[PDB]
Amino acid sequence: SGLVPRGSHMTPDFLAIKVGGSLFSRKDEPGSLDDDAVTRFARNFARLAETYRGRMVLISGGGAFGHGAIRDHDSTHAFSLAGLTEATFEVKKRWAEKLRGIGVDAFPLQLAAMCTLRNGIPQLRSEVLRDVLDHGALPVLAGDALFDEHGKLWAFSSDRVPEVLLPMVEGRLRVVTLTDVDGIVTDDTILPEVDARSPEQAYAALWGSSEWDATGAMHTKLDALVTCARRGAECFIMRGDPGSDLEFLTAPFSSWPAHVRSTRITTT
Amino acid sequence: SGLVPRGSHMTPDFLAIKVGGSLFSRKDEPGSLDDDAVTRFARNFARLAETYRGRMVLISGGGAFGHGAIRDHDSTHAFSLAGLTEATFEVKKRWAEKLRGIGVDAFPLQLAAMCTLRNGIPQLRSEVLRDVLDHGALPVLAGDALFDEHGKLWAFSSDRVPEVLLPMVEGRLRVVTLTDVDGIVTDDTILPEVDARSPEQAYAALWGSSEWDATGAMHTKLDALVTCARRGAECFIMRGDPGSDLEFLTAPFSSWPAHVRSTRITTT
Ligand SMILES: Nc1ncnc2c1ncn2[C@@H]1O[C@H](COP(=O)(O)OP(=O)(O)NP(=O)(O)O)[C@@H](O)[C@H]1O
Ligand SMILES: Nc1ncnc2c1ncn2[C@@H]1O[C@H](COP(=O)(O)OP(=O)(O)NP(=O)(O)O)[C@@H](O)[C@H]1O
Ligand SMILES: C[C@@H]1O[C@@H]1P(=O)(O)O
Ligand SMILES: C[C@@H]1O[C@@H]1P(=O)(O)O
Ligand SMILES: [Mg+2]
Ligand SMILES: [Mg+2]
Repeated sequence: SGLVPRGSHMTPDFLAIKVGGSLFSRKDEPGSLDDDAVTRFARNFARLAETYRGRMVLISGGGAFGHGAIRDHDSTHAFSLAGLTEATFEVKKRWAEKLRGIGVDAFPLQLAAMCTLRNGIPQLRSEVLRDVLDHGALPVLAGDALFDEHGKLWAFSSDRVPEVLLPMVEGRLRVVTLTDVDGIVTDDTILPEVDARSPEQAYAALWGSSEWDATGAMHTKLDALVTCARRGAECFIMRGDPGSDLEFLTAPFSSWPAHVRSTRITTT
Repeated sequence: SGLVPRGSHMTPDFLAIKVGGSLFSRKDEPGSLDDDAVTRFARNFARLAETYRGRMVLISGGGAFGHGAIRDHDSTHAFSLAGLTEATFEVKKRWAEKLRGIGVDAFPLQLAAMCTLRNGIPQLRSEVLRDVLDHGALPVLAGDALFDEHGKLWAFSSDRVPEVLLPMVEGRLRVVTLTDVDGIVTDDTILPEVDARSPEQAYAALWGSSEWDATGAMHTKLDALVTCARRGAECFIMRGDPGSDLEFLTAPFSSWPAHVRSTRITTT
């Protein structure tokens, strides 16, 4: 409804943290979950969750489950994808279950029950997300199989979940996507800043996976964050490490500790 | 929006079928699921689902999972109940997974992501249910842990899920609750008909469980169906049997086969 001050000096009002599947699950290993990694990440997320109570969502990568359930679905019945919803709910559960164990009010929410696709733009269609946050709880979210306006299912990566927050979050949204690289690498060298109004050089730098990636690797990652940033968010691609202290993610970007490697995406 | 003809001669426009946990899961046995029973029920539900495409929901009892996750939760943190949502999602998955296997477009939906409690009346708060049905799909639903307006979680039985349909379904709603008795037994003898405007004798007949029931056994069953029936639904309590042919549930109650035992609840 109003003028929002934004800048490297300002403190974010909302944290959307997305953790890559690959950081806790081996894609090509059915059912796999590094519990040690989950435990230790969960412990760092929980400290953030207490600071940002009702002002945070944790978004989980699909790992073996999500990439698995897309791999296997028959392409000739769009509806076989429905397995993906059951698959990514499994990962939300693991996080919530773990986070509650160390005192976080973590509640898993099924995105497919809350959000549809309407001309390719994901539409929040449930008031429950806003309510859970208002209650001071921590929504644990993930990618999903989403219905479009014609009833066809589409695989929707956890990377794009933050886009769903855009029309909902008042004030400063920060999106941090924890990944298995330090940021977008160009040339042996990571790009520190990307202007979301002209991300040309960032898109120019991406390479193709070894064919193993159902949700578009870095390209979908950049699409999502470029989309959020054009809508005001401060967005980051950085390496997730299960033991890494993340308290600085509550801090103005100006006052971030030394030698943190990231790619930041903003609409100057 | 208009005048709806209703009667024992008329054909229902919408089927809400609720199957008791006890019919496929042993409450006091953690994780248990009678696969044979699920397979065979699923097969009978699927024939209904094809007839009532986009005009049906399957509602699953919680069984070992749901009754288990309530049993175990610490009562002093209301938020421990969050386990119940992960628990009843497990059962929805099993049904959907099975139903899709024999060609049904079955999609599990998390009620807690769609519905809150507001002065004790469950409120549908997501447009997704209506949309999934409009797409011709079969929502697989269940009880859940639901947030109230103050942020406290409450255990919400599958038995009350039909109440959520009431403001949504145009025309004639039929609710069939498949259970482990033939109907409400009074006196050695089952009550054939209950007027939802004065259910006194029906409520008078209920006995207390052996203390083993977290969601109120027959009392919650009657509450839910009395609530639906006061709002126009035709409602039934009858014995679920996994091999029982259920094609007659699409038929006017007048033209139901011989010797079917049920208790019918209507607002004359
Ligand atoms: N210019 C680039 N800089 C960095 N990484 C890149 C670049 N281009 C492509 N990539 C690939 O993008 C990957 C990051 O996306 P991705 O593999 O999807 O990570 P994730 O989503 O965090 N985990 P998962 O989804 O389970 O694979 C890297 O591992 C690189 O292979
Ligand atoms: N007057 C009555 N007539 C029939 N059953 C009754 C009556 N009063 C109490 N009951 C109990 O109500 C039970 C039915 O509810 P319930 O045990 O909750 O069935 P369910 O919901 O279908 N399966 P589950 O929820 O897993 O136990 C019966 O098994 C009876 O013990
Ligand atoms: C939705 C499928 O799991 C993948 P992602 O969300 O990890 O991209
Ligand atoms: C919600 C808890 O599982 C029970 P019910 O839904 O089977 O009553
Ligand atoms: Mg990825
Ligand atoms: Mg019961």
